[PDB]
Parts: sequence; structure tokens; C-alpha cells
Amino acid sequence: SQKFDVVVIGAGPGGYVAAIRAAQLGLKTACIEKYIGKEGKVALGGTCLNVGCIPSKALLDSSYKYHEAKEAFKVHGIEAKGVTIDVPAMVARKANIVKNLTGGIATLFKANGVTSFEGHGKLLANKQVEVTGLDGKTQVLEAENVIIASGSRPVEIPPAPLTDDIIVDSTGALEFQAVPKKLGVIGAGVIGLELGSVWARLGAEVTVLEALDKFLPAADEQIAKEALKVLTKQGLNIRLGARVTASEVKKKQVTVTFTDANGEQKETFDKLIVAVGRRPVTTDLLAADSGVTLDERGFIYVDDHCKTSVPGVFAIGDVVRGAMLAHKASEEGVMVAERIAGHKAQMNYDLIPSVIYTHPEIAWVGKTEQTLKAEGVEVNVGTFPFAASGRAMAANDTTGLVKVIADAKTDRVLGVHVIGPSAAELVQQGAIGMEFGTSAEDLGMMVFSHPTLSEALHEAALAVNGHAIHIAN
Amino acid sequence: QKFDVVVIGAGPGGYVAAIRAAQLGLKTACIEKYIGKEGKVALGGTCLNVGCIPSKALLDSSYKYHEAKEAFKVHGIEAKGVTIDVPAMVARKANIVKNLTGGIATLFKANGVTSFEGHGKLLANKQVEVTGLDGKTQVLEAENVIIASGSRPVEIPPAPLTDDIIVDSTGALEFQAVPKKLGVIGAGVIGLELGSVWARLGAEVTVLEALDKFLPAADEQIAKEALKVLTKQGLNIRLGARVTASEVKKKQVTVTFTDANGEQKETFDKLIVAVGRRPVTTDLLAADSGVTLDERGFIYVDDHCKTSVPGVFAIGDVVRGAMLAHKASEEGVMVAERIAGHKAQMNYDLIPSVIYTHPEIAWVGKTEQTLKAEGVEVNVGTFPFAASGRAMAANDTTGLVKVIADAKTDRVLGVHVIGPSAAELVQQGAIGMEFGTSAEDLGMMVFSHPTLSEALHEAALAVNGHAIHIAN
Ligand SMILES: Cc1cc2nc3c(=O)[nH]c(=O)nc-3n(C[C@H](O)[C@H](O)[C@H](O)COP(=O)(O)OP(=O)(O)OC[C@H]3O[C@@H](n4cnc5c(N)ncnc54)[C@H](O)[C@@H]3O)c2cc1C
Ligand SMILES: Cc1cc2nc3c(=O)[nH]c(=O)nc-3n(C[C@H](O)[C@H](O)[C@H](O)COP(=O)(O)OP(=O)(O)OC[C@H]3O[C@@H](n4cnc5c(N)ncnc54)[C@H](O)[C@@H]3O)c2cc1C
Repeated sequence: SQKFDVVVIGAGPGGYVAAIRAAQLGLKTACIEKYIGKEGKVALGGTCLNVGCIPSKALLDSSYKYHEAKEAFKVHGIEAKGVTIDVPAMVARKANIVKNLTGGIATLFKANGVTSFEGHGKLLANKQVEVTGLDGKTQVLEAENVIIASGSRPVEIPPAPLTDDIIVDSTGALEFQAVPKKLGVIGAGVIGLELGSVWARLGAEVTVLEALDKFLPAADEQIAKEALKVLTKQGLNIRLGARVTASEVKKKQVTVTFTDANGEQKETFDKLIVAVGRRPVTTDLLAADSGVTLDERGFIYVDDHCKTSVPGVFAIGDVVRGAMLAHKASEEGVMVAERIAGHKAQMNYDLIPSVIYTHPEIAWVGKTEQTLKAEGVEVNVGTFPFAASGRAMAANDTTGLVKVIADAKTDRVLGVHVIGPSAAELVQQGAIGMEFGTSAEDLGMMVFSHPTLSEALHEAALAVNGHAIHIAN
Repeated sequence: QKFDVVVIGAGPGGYVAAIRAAQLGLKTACIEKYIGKEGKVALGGTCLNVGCIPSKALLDSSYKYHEAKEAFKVHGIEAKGVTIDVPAMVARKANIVKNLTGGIATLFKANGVTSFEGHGKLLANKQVEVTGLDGKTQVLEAENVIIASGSRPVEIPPAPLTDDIIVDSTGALEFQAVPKKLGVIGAGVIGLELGSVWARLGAEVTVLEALDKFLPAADEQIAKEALKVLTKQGLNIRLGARVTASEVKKKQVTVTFTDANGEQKETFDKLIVAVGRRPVTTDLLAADSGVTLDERGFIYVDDHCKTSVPGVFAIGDVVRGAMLAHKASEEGVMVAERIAGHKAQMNYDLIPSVIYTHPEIAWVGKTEQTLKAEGVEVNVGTFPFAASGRAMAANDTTGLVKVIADAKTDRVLGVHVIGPSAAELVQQGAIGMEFGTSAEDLGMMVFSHPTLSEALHEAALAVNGHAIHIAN
């Protein structure tokens, strides 16, 4: 009853996928989770399902539909009088989606034979896992293998500590019951831009204070430049080189002090979202005699196969090195489970795509132009704008472009970058090609359906070598 | 006077062939006769002027109206009243057409393509007679001719086009008001798309289809779901219903048709005839041109689109194969490259199909029923959008992805989708299939979460019984 082949600590994208895969492989598997959802019961799915990926995308989709009805219907002949959005109802839809999907994970666990434990797991020496239940009582599970998937939480900064319901992190930003009239966001990363977009669409006057001089430095510079222009026009007052140093709450508002190129500045908001990154969670996770070590940044140290310093103990997802993304965590979970089952399964960290769920959506896979320049790789670049896409014109959504980067000597595609409609789907097309070593000409030779947004990738690939049909080369 | 390449027709086949030929350094002419809305010749063929683009424009506008009327409350979005201005909707479509047709002329100018306005006829010895709009003729001496004369709607005596009451797809894209009761003959792609436009805007739509089987070219599982969903959307699709006569009186039309229960009648305010497409060869070939037609009226060509006359090629809807814009354009590229000396080939096995209903329907490769008829043992994996977190956030969970793989080699043989972004997910499958992907190959790749693409990933994993997010 206490013995398992695999004990997983955490039921986020890393842990719950690892648990399902382990069970599919015939391993007697347990998964421990402590997070309490909205109904007062344990809810699986981790950050991503409960306070992350899914909730944010739900509010992004609802808020965009309102925005389009208010600002982009007349051109179609559609007249909608007095369109309004009720924030409590919008948030309630998101909550219902979360409830359904978290229950869905429990259904998958049941179907696959995963044993769930409710409470806090702590790794002791020699792969024993102590579970403190919700009633405070402890039991020890004897594990042949342990998969640590304890995830992350928001970074906290002393200049902007969470305060009442006025200074919030991403979790509180997904729970506003009314549109903040003036909204401040600290951090112009993915989370800050997505959350700022939600509330700007519904009428908030949004300022985003970003300490770095460079916007979206991980994105391709051409993509980031267009993103900054478009998002600023949408009402995200993105201030670069602006570092918050202090805040003061009074009269149900918060005044932020920050330093920019022109010196000390102050700005007052009704709500302030702190979105300055995420940190790995190891709180009470490892006994002093567990043998598992942390790096200087607080991540659990693992090798390229996610194995810790302790045989039979693995760690995956946001608590270890690499991109802090849900699909990265889940793929690591699959790899670890398959390796426990005896398969020499491998993971490719080079083709993990990134998506920013603004509208226009931003997505990419592979290397940026600036990275390849720093590496000394000569490249050919092809782009195609959605302004030249018949499908995008029909959709009344022509902002953005597709960019394909190929090695100048071999024509191998090295990166695909998109800002525009269905960016993530077009990037996935590129990623599939790159898995097979596609050249730019390979993509150019394929039949792409017309009219589709995918044609923009086809034209960009042809443009790499100067023979796109529908733009000057 | 003299050209390396003379192209007859400026549709997706002809205009792309002309651009590519010019890019390859060939002195190229393109002849077109179609008169657009401004009274001048308009390029882009059926697809741009009265086909792909206009239909998708009305599909997108009508869908946005439909969603606002029927699927906003769940988001907390309330309206005091949503209405559609049909003249304004059609005018947006007309403006898109005008911009894109002008865009082709801009591309021709930038690439050095010489345009001729009028009717082109192939004479003997690769001479092309151009009859201008004033009836005057001139002869071009062509080293190579590319025939790209396209297609037009099929006509049937029981439903002849009549004023504005009985129309084909061209007239159906020009209604200035929502018909109260709308009849459609033919439940193919065009009938379903046009029926969808007007049903969304309030028309009571009946689709009369003579065949017993719905969407026979699609995978049967996809077609069954499509029939269910489209019927729920108000397309009263009547299978095994053959129209035999019609009668126009007092701005309405009564249709007579035969179904399993005998002779039936139904009356409509408007009737759309959508009973297929046929190749155009009208006055195209002199009797001694040397180019032959097959029994069905298509120009006879080999797999490189070469006719029975060396240096004369034919592409697009006027030759064999799927009557689709991307098929025509790729044939144009192949022919131009072959004229320039390259042994260019065309892949006829991975041409995708798309039906722009909502939910969208798309597929590439072979259906389950085709593979069973061929005796190929397969494994099938499916994943429903009801289990997609991205689709749930989008409030759009109808449909599924289906992946079919060879049971022995695991090679993916077909990908079929009904649901959001169907065409984009099918293109992902088609790219994989170009590289010979197995189902496990797709399963081992990292798919971004949350995205609609994950449904293809899960379906690929389901082929071999280890999808994560559905029971296996
Ligand atoms: C607003 C926001 C939006 C995001 N949007 C996206 C997106 O769109 N796409 C994307 O790829 N990523 C997105 N992310 C990031 C994504 O959420 C993470 O990368 C992902 O959740 C990490 O998965 P994980 O399993 O490693 O960690 P987590 O999801 O954090 O799961 C860790 C689990 O372990 C539990 N736990 C921790 N310690 C213990 C313990 N001792 N005992 C028992 N249980 C424990 C926790 O309660 C939690 O459930 C977003 C993040 C945020 C904050
Ligand atoms: C309502 C409708 C919707 C459609 N939607 C899609 C879709 O979404 N996706 C898709 O792939 N396909 C779609 N199609 C089909 C698509 O339009 C055709 O497959 C495509 O246009 C064929 O390209 P083509 O160049 O061979 O022929 P065409 O587009 O028909 O062009 C032929 C050109 O040649 C001209 N011509 C003919 N004879 C002569 C002559 N002697 N001299 C000079 N000019 C001549 C014609 O005026 C015409 O412009 C649709 C069709 C219809 C009717």
C-alpha cells in the first residue's frame, strides 16, 4: 500500500504527465499534490491549469471578442449597439473551464491507475517520500523512483510587495471583479503583456514599466519591434529602461516610483500587477539528508536527462534548468518516465517553441537573427507580411509577418518567427519541418492550401531564396 | 510580337505561371478577358473574383455576426442588439477583391509580364491569336504556350439561371438582402459554404443533394460529424433528393424533387444552383492546333502538364486533378520551371482539401474507407477538441483530429480534421508526410501548450495507444 515504482511530487504539466506516462508503461505510480482549488478540494494541473496558461488564455479570448465587437465590426456591416462585457461573468466562465479541466486530470489518473495523494510531499534520504495529508498526519511512501515536479511561483520584489487587493501578482490579476481604471504592470515580459492586454481591451489605462532597455530580447528583433509598435497602439504604455524602486498605498490606490532616462518618476494606479518573473519552488521539499542539491539560483540540479545527484531521483519542469514552459515540463515528464521504463528516450531542447498570446499572437522556434549573427552564421532571411495574405484580408486581420531564417550555405531552416494570426500554428508547421531537417526550398516545394494563413509561411520560405510569388524579391 | 511564354488566362494557374516564368528570365505574356466590377479587365480568375476570396470574406463576416448573436453571453458579453447590413458586408468583399486583383497587376508590372486584354486562341504551330475587346485580332509567336482557361459552373435544365431568383455561386455572392427562404441544389463544398453564409444571417436554408452519401471524398467519420453539426446550424441538408424541375412566379421559385418518399415540392425566395464545376475550352483551340481534349472536355496532359503538342502546356481547372487553386498555381510553377530547363515535378499525393464552414473541415492523404478498399491495414488515432484546453478557452470545442497510419510501418497516410484551424493542422500533417513522418515521429515532437496543434499531437499518439489526454 506504501510501495510504488514511481512517486511524483506535484501534479502540474510536468508531474501529471509524468505520472500518466509512467502508468501507461506499467509502473505502479503515485502522484502527490497539495494545491487547494476554488471548491476547497485539491485541484490538479499545477500553475498552468489553475492560475496560468488556461485562465490567461480564457480571459484573453473573451476580452479580444469584446474588443473586436466594439472596434472592428463596422467594416463587416455588423452593427452592435451598446456592447458591454460583465467582468464577474467573464471571470466565472474562466473558473468553470478551470474546474472542468482539473476534474479531467483526475479522470485521466483514474483511467490510467495513478494513485493520488492529497498533501505535501517531502523527499527523505533513499527515495522515501513523506506525505503530510490535509489533516496534518504523515505517512511515508517507499519509492523505487521519485520524480520531483514542484514547479514555480511568482518572483517577489521589496519595492512592490503584495498588498491587500491593490498590489497583486499574476494570480490576483486573473481574479479582478471589475476593470481597473488605471492599471500598472511591472515587467514587460510574456505575463505582463498578456495580463495588460486583457484589461486594456476592457478599458483600463495600462502602463507597463520594464527595467531593460530592450523589448522581448529573446524574440527576433524584427518581430519584437513590430510587437512594441502594435501593442503600444493598443494602449499598452510600455516604458522601457524604467526600474521601479518604491511604492506607496493610500486611498485605495498605489503610487509607484521609478527611474528612467529622465530621472525619478511617479505614477499612480488603482491596481498594480507584479510580473517580474518566476522562481523555482523547493519550500520544505527536500529533507536535509535527501542528497538532492540546488544551484545558486535555487533550481534543482539535474543532467541532460533530468536526473538529480541521487540515483533514482529525477526533477522536471519549472524547478530545473531550461525554458519555464508547460510543454517543456510535460516533455521532460515523458522522457523521465520512459527512461525509468528502460527506454533510451531523448529530448530535443532546440525545437521548443515559444508563444505570446497577445493579439496579434507572437510565436517562434529556433534561433533569432541576432543570435545567429553573434554566432557568426551567415544566413538568408525571407519574410512575408499578412497584409499580402488573401486569407488574412478576408479575416480583417492583416497585422504582422512571417520570418524564415536559413543557413546561407546549406539552406537549412534555423528559425521561424511569426507575429500575426495563428502564429503558434504556423510556427508548429516550421518546427515539424525543422525536426526533419527541412531546408527553405523544401518548404517552398510543398503544396499549401489556398486561401490559408499557412501560405504566409510558404511565401516566406520561398522569399529566403528570392522567388516568392506574391511579393517583390 | 515574339514571346518565350504566352499564358492564356490569369487565374491562380495562369498568373502564377506568368510570374514564375518572368522570374526565370523568360519574356512572358499573359492574356485575360474577364471584365471586373470597374468595367476593365480584372486578373485573378475565378478564385479571386467570384470564388475563393469572395466566399471566405462573406464566411468570415457572417461567422462574426453569428458568434455575436449566439455565442457571446457565455463570455459575459452583452449587446442591446446585433444586426447585419448586407450591402455593407458585400461592399467589404468587393473592396477586398478590387485590392487583390489590382495587386496581381502590380506583381505583373514588377516582374515584367506583358498583359494582353482579350480572348486567346491557340492556333497551329504555337501561334496564339488574341481577339481584343474591340474585336480586332493580333497573332503572338510563342516558343511555349501555357493554357490556363479554368472552369465555370455546371448548369442543369431543371434549374436554369433566371433573373436574380435562380443564381449560381456568382450571384449568391451578390445578394443585397438576406433571402427569407433559400434553396441550394448540391451539398458539395460550394453549396455548403454559400448555404452557411446566408443561414447565419437569418435565411431558412434547404440543401437538396441527389446522392445518398454526404461528402463522399472526406473521411466517413469526419463527414458524419460534419452532417450532424451543419444540420444543427440550420442547413437542412436533404440527401437522396434530386431536383427535377423548377417554376418561377411572383418573385418566388417552386422546386420539384424526388426523395425516398416520392415526389416533393418546396418553395423559396431564392435558389442557388451549386451542382459542380466544368472546364472551359470555349473557342480556345483551333481545329488544327494539335492539342487534344479527353472525353470529359479537359485538355489531355501528362504528369508534367504537357499537351500532345511540344511546347504547349495546360494547367489548373482545365486539366485533370483536384479543381483547387493551390493545385493550379503549383502546376503553373512546375511548367514555368520546366520551360527554363529544370526537371520540375509535381506531388499530386499531398494536395489538401479545405471546406471553409465553421467548424472548418480539411484533410490530406487517404481516408479510412479508401485504405480499406485498397486492403491496407491501418491504425487510427483521434482526439476531440472537447478535450483541448485551448479550444475550451476559445469556446469552440466541436470536432476532432484523425490520424491514419500504416499498421506495419507506422507511416502517416492521412490526416483529417473538423474543428478550429482545421486547415492549419492539416498543413502540419502534410509537412510531416512530405518528410515521410510516422505517427510516433509526430508524437515525439514538442507541441506548444496551449495550442490547437496539440490535438494533432494527441491524435498521433493515439494511433499507437498512448495519447496522454484521452483514455486509450
Ligand atoms: C499567468 C501565467 C501564464 C502562463 N501561460 C503559459 C502558456 O500559455 N504556455 C506555457 O507553456 N507556459 C505558461 N506559463 C508557465 C507554466 O505555467 C509553467 O511553465 C508550468 O506550469 C510549469 O509546469 P510544472 O509542472 O513544472 O510546475 P507547476 O505548474 O507550477 O506545478 C507544480 C505543482 O507542484 C505542487 N507542489 C509543489 N510542491 C509540492 C509539494 N512539496 N508537495 C505536493 N505538491 C507540491 C504545486 O501545488 C503545483 O501544483 C504561465 C505561467 C503564468 C504564471
Ligand atoms: C464559390 C467558389 C468558391 C471557391 N473556393 C475555393 C477555395 O476556397 N480554395 C481553392 O483552392 N479553390 C476554390 N474554388 C475553386 C477555384 O476557384 C479554382 O480551382 C481556381 O480558380 C482554378 O484556377 P485556374 O487558374 O485553373 O482557373 P480560373 O480561376 O477559372 O481562371 C481562368 C482564367 O482564364 C480566363 N479565360 C478563360 N478562357 C480564356 C481565353 N480564351 N482567353 C483569355 N482568358 C481566358 C478566365 O476569364 C479566367 O480568368 C472555388 C470556386 C468557386 C466557384
